[PDB]
Amino acid sequence: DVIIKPQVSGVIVNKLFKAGDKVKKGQTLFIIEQDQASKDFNRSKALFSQSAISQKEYDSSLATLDHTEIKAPFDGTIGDALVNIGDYVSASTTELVRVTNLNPIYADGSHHHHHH
Repeated sequence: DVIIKPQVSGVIVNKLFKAGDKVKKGQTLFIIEQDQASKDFNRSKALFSQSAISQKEYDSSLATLDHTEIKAPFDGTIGDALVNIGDYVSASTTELVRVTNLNPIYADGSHHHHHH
């Protein structure tokens, strides 16, 4: 149904999900590193600024070593992964895997307006 995609560009770092298994209503699927967008911004915290609390130094508490996580939309099954750790991925350009719901009742069956 879906062809899932990352909220940023960079490169894959981890594979939380499994090719051919199931997914919860938004289980975490991938991790990315922001490659060279962060190249000017990484160095201060990588040396030392990570230890502080000031809003421009403290960024290791907000994004670690320049990572972003990716998650499913809804409950279902999930296809063969299209990517691995080191595949260069981009926000609509590379496509990570497909997500495919088991039945449609798990989002709008009768009362699911307080479940979805």
